[PDB]
Amino acid sequence: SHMFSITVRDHIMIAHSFRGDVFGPAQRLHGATFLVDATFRREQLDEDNIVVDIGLATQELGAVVGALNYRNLDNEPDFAGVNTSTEFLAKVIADRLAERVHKGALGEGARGLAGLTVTLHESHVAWASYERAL
Amino acid sequence: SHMFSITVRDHIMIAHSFRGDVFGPAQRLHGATFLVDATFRREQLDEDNIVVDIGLATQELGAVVGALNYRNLDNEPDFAGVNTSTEFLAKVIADRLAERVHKGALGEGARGLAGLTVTLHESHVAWASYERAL
Amino acid sequence: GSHMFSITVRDHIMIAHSFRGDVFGPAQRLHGATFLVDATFRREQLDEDNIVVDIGLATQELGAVVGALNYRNLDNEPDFAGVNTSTEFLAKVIADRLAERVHKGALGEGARGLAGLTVTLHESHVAWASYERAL
Amino acid sequence: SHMFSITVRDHIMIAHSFRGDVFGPAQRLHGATFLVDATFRREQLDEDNIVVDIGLATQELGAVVGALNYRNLDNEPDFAGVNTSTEFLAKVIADRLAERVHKGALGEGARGLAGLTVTLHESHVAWASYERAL
Amino acid sequence: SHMFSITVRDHIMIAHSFRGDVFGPAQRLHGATFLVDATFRREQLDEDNIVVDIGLATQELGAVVGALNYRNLDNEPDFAGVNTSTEFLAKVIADRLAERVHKGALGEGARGLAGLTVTLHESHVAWASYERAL
Amino acid sequence: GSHMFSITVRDHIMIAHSFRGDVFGPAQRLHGATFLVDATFRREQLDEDNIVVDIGLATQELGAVVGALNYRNLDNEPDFAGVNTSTEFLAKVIADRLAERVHKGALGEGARGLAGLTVTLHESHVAWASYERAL
Ligand SMILES: [Cl-]
Ligand SMILES: [Cl-]
Ligand SMILES: [Cl-]
Ligand code: NA
Ligand code: NA
Repeated sequence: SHMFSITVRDHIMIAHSFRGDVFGPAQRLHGATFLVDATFRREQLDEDNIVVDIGLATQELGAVVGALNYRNLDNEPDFAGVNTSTEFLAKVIADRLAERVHKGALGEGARGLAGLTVTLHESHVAWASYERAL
Repeated sequence: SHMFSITVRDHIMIAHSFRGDVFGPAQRLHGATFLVDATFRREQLDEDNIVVDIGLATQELGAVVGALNYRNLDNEPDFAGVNTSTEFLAKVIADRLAERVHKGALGEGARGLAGLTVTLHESHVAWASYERAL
Repeated sequence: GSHMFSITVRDHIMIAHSFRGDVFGPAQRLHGATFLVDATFRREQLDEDNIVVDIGLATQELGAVVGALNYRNLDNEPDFAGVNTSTEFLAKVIADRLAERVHKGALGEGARGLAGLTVTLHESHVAWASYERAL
Repeated sequence: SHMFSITVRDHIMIAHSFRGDVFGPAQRLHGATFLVDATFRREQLDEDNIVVDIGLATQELGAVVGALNYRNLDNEPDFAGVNTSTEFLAKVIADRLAERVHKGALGEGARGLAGLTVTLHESHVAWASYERAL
Repeated sequence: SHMFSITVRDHIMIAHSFRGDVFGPAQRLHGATFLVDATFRREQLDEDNIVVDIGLATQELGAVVGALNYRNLDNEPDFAGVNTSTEFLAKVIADRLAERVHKGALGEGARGLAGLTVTLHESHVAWASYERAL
Repeated sequence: GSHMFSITVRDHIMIAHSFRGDVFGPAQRLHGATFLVDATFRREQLDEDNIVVDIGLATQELGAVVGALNYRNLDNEPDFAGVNTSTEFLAKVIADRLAERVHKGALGEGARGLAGLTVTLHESHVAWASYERAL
């Protein structure tokens, strides 16, 4: 079998705290920079010979993460009572991107994408990902 | 199940332009430095306890991308009329590497490889890949 | 499948070794390497704390695994007697040892629900290797 | 004596060729991706406790490199007869940034900057820089 | 003349907000992961043929940034009413390391250092530094 | 104090060594490292080709310098007997050898106009050292 992909990178800077003794000092209100990498995959190149319009990909990724950027996530109703771990946020961003694909925001071609992955890098030594089908 | 891999990195520096409104300013003649990462995978290590002869892997990758380096791909006969997107080129390189694996250029042990992936990095914020079986 | 979560943590080791076989050229001489060691843990559903694995335990257990290898000439390590300690070989060694720790509960009871592990070793800016397995 | 700085990163993708036997295969029309890092330095923080309006910094870097991006520099009258080496282009961008600072485009406070450095990365294995006082 | 240096990297994860129009959305409480690189310089290697005891360098850097880690800096008494910009924090960390050097915490040999630079990376596209003599 | 141009090229080596002195802890044992080797050449004015230095000659000569060090146990080298081959020490070794080659004309006659060089060795993702000198 075979598969093509493209990945584009953005980033966000947020505040949050975690619930649970397991988190140790991360129970305190702190924050992070996450590099946000969105990978789009598909089995065959589209009629422009690409996986997805990078302009739309970067735009739409920007639209998704723009709603999270420069925020204290502990105050965000969408996340009330939920630990906003790096892996959780990877899924949040993946799902919001997936909805934009389904809505045609990445072009009619992007309806033929097979899946996507969102990877968040919280430091030089830790990163998390969420992969899903489309 | 399980899988071993190794990856080696080379790079090329090219010019190209794209055909299609989708591309915006990339319709203009421009260029790219592509970091080219070739990943070779197999289920069991060979008789030397490796995935592939790394010297032959770098040699053969060097030979493949050497045909593209320092060129304007718009004027390359192999790509006449075709958009040489990052993802398209990743397949071109992967298939050329596979051809060399099947001709024995990466050693007889390389015929045991399960597959390969080629990843091209266009910048610090965009990259593409193609995966295939061997 | 439908989806997969993962987290990766990075450590590093600095070792000496040499290889057997003419295929290796100058690497037949005793030399060394810095390996960046990335351990990736993957699972289908987040645990009750909303994470893939307790990061504190993941880094501790990865630290303990690679600490046994660090600052050593692997050519004189009994565990690797007669074997080429290639980057890809070492990735499996580290992966398998991490797995053993997962299976003894050392990364938390939740870690028993992990789907798999990948270990990637980076020997330089231009060569890296990996091993992927199920748990 | 002490010094503060901040650095912001952008990138361009261009085509060019070089004149002279010294350049070997780079005498052919090809191209490159340059990561462009602009460093602004000052001896004392301004009244907002910063080196420079980072927003204006990232915007102004964007403006400057925007005039170069997605172009064959061989066709740019500004560079007629001149080798557009990585080090030369670092100077071009530094000089254009300097003029923007003088004109007030990075804010009145940016005239208190001591100097700047522009670094262009043409690959994972080569980069060039130009440093100048303001 | 000539100069030796060594650099060690640590990181912290913090929350903060800024005061001032210039900051735009960064006036909201957010956060950052800062990669913290401490550079120690000297003219001649010490008796062990090094710039500084790297164990003590990392230990002392660890102690300095450990007092900042996992905190909302807006609520830290040390920074009350002050914008905790990347560049300002670089100086805070440099000065705290200098104090430790002068009390002998990096070894008696470290009293021979010429200077320090601390660089904080807020993302893949923005970083700041502060340089001082010892 | 007006301005300065520079170019940097990257190579790497993979070596074994040990350190002498209790200060070094486990690094007193024979181990190894991958050093990414960055050579920076600086000058005030571009040459007649509009460059800092012939990049082909810079990479060739850096490659020649590091090649003499590569895939070796540096503990065995007579020139380094009695000397801890720390990252910072090796940066100067490489810088001094590059300087010799500049001064012999091996990087082109233009390179005689260089103001200086810096060599930076990266031993891991979290430690690096440099040596800066005039030419
Ligand atoms: Cl939760
Ligand atoms: Cl096409
Ligand atoms: Cl302030
Ligand atoms: Na709390
Ligand atoms: Na579909």
